[PDB]
Amino acid sequence: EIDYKDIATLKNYITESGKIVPSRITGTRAKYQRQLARAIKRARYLSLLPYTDRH
Amino acid sequence: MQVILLDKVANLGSLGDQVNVKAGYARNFLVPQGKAVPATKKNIEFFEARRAELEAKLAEVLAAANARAEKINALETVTIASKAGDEGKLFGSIGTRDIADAVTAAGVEVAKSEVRLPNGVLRTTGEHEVSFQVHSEVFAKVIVNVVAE
Amino acid sequence: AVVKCKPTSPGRRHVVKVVNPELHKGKPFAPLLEKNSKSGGRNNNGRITTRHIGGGHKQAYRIVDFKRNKDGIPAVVERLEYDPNRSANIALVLYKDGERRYILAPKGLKAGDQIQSGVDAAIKPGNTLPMRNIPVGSTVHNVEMKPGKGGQLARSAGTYVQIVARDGAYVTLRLRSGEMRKVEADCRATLGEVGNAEHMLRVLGKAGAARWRGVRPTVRGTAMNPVDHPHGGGEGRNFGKHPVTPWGVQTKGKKTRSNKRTDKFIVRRRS
Amino acid sequence: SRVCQVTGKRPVTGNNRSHALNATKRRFLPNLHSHRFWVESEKRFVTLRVSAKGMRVIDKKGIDTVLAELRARGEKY
Amino acid sequence: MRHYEIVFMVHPDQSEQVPGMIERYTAAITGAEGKIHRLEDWGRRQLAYPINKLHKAHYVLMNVEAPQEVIDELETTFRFNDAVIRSMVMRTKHAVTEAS
RNA sequence: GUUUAUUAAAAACACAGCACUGUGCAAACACGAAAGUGGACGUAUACGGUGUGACGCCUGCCCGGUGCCGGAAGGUUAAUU
Ligand SMILES: [Mg+2]
Ligand SMILES: [Mg+2]
Ligand SMILES: [Mg+2]
Ligand SMILES: [Mg+2]
Ligand SMILES: [Mg+2]
Ligand SMILES: [Mg+2]
Ligand SMILES: [Mg+2]
Repeated sequence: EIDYKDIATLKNYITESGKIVPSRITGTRAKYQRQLARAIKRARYLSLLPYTDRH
Repeated sequence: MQVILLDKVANLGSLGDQVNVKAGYARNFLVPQGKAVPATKKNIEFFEARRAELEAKLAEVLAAANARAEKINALETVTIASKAGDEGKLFGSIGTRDIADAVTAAGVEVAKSEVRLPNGVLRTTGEHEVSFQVHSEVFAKVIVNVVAE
Repeated sequence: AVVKCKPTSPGRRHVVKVVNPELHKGKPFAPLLEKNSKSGGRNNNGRITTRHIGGGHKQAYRIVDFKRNKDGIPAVVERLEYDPNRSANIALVLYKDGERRYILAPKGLKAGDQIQSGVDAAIKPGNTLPMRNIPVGSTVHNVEMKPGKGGQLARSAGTYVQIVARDGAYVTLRLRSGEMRKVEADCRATLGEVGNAEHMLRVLGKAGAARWRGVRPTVRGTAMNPVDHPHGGGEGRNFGKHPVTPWGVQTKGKKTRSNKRTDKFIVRRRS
Repeated sequence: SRVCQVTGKRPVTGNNRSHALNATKRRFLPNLHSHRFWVESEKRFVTLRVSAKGMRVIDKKGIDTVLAELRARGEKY
Repeated sequence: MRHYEIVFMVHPDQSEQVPGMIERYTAAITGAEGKIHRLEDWGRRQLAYPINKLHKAHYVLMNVEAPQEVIDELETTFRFNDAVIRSMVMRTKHAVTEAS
């Protein structure tokens, strides 16, 4: 359902260092986190998001 | 060895000056060219005989070279075609030979060895600036338009 | 495929064959052959300038197109056939204009496959392009060293060359030996590796097999007399000497390259 | 035929003496080099096998003068 | 006959020529009886991290419905095309037309 | 299989296999004052040299000495000046 091109929402689920926030913090459901993890990893490949704050 | 210059030289001297140069420089470059000849009493007196003529002869050729230089600049743009692939990247190349022929085609006779391409050999489609060195002290410019269907 | 011979007799126990059913079973292309009389290691003075050469099966040379200057004309692989002059196989290709030539068979080429040579040819195995057009990192064989001279690198059965990098007018190549060398980008190269990669797995199995391909026995230096070889004699098995060639030059470590002309193209040696 | 075409220098024989004065026969070869000389009088290059000393003779005497001597001697160039 | 979503990155120096790429690619999909459902030219944008010493690239988003063979050679075009970098293709169970 | 033709046929030589090492092509190497020729109309799955000697299980410790390879700061050091 959730799409990786929507970077604005993904910014809320990544820390300042680019880490993917844990589910227990955000409180998202398990199914959506798996989609979320794929989306963030996929944006990183396209450089829509940074892998880490150091480059 | 000691030689006297028959033509202007950048870092060596002007016409008529007797200068000392390496044997290799004179034997391999100056003497084979018309720039200088060995400086001996036989040549010095003989050189003095046409001292005025050589200076006058050299003066007009620079003007003559300049005269043919401006008309080269008149053809500000020249159109050529080559094997151009996708992205405009030319599969082949357009060297001094192709450019030399193009300028003469419906233009002015141009030597194939005095064209200057500092950037490269124009391996990509587009517009490039090619400099021309027609005489030692004068330069010329022209734009080469390269495109293909 | 590689098949072992059953030990029905000594000399066949260890024989391992490399059988390729795809190779043409008939005679080669007649108008593209020529005489290949053997030499036996003798030079124009009649002296043996290279030992352990002589005899073997008669062979006829067949002209292989190492240059591939037929630009823009596609060709179809008619068949693959045996070539006694080299480890690799040669593919007979028919240009649709009506010309026939031999080329080194790439790794995957088969009868009926299309090939093309030229600057605008597609990036596909068997095609020949200048290395300035081939993508960096591509695996190529039959690599040229001077433009228009013909391929001279990676001609063996399973050899290939990798284009590690390109800059200026030169392309850096990693040769099969591990050496990295510079070559002009205008030189031509053939995409893909040479076929018959299973050539190294064959085992001759017997002395006669070596003789069939013109290799004569090699006599150990230590088995000679002092007058014949530096390793010389000595009653019993005595060596007591640093290994050397028959002419006294040390072996097992001593370098021999002395070409000051071509070091500018050698970015790094094999090791 | 390591013979200079201008000066006629040819290899000569001699000995090399060691610290113990052992004499072994040797040769002294001329410093020959194939060089192209432009004949101003003929608008062309002429190739000659000349020694380094012969090269200096060309400068002092001129290429035109020496070729006359080579022609007179019968040397082909 | 499967849907696909294709995002390919073009070199900034070839930004002006990007529209040339789209027409050629769409022709290949259409020429093989395929169709394009979405097509966006996002233009120049800032890269999150450098890519081959490059900080800004031209972005193109294209969603198509083409057979396997059409996409196969399309990938090969990206591979050997130096102008385009870091291209990916998707599989989707339905066509998409929203801007997103 | 080969060998001391004419006192030695063997455990000797060769051998397939194995390992080290050299060689990027005008290859190393070898015959040649040189040209040139072989290696090879071959191109590192190739070629030369060396040792070992099918195959099976294996091949341990030592780099001080000699050799080879790599290094270059320092010491010593030729012609030349
Ligand atoms: Mg041998
Ligand atoms: Mg052996
Ligand atoms: Mg003995
Ligand atoms: Mg003993
Ligand atoms: Mg017997
Ligand atoms: Mg006997
Ligand atoms: Mg033994």
